Amino acid sequence: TGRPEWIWLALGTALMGLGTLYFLVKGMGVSDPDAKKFYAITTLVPAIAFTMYLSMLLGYGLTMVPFGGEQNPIYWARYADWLFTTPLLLLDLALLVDADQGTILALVGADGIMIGTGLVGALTKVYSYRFVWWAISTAAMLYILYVLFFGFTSKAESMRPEVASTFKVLRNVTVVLWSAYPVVWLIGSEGAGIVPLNIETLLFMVLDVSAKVGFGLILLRSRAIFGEAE
Ligand SMILES: CCCCCCCC/C=C\CCCCCCCC(=O)OC[C@H](O)CO
Repeated sequence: TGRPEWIWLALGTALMGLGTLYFLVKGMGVSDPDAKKFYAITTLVPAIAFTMYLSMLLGYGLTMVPFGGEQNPIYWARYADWLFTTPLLLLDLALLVDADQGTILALVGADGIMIGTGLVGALTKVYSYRFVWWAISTAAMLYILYVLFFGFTSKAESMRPEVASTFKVLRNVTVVLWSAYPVVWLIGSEGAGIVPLNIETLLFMVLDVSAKVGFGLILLRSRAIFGEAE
């Protein structure tokens, strides 16, 4: 409670934990193999985020990085979370549209580059270089968003209508929410430092819960997750 952002870390921990438990109960008894994949991916996402939020709440996922002549508090646990949860969210989208394996690898690999370069930027001690890493990570994000809109055209013709509808909604949610992350980083404690860490932490909490639990609720309530069966 010594760090003002503790309240948002505590709320994030609670919301990710509750979301995990809700998806775990909702997925009980699901037998359809396709739906099992979506429940597994989508429950694993807030479960991982729960552990990383808790690690930030308890102080383990925080480190001090010297730059700008200050000791800057950097929550590195965010990147350990996103390293696994962001490819999993992309996998949800890719499986919906029955993406080619090559497209899945392009997405997951670009996503690993996005998170890894974000982590390097977050830990870099030379201030100006932090924004070089931010730019590379943003380029990887833009590549991901490009694929989400322009890499699935060969699947549109054979796509079930409920699949197309649910994918379109989830893709829109993804572009809007994922785009905000580089802005928050750029203006917050990692970047230019014009928004204080407590407000940056609130912003990431709202984004994370929306991108994980909100996304998850939209997906797991849809009939698109079930194979077409009589
Ligand atoms: C000037 C420096 C230029 C280099 C900057 C690179 C650093 C990372 C930036 C963006 C990630 C690019 C992601 C690379 C993944 C591309 C995979 C691919 O090409 O997939 C095509 C295939 O058809 C499947 O759809």
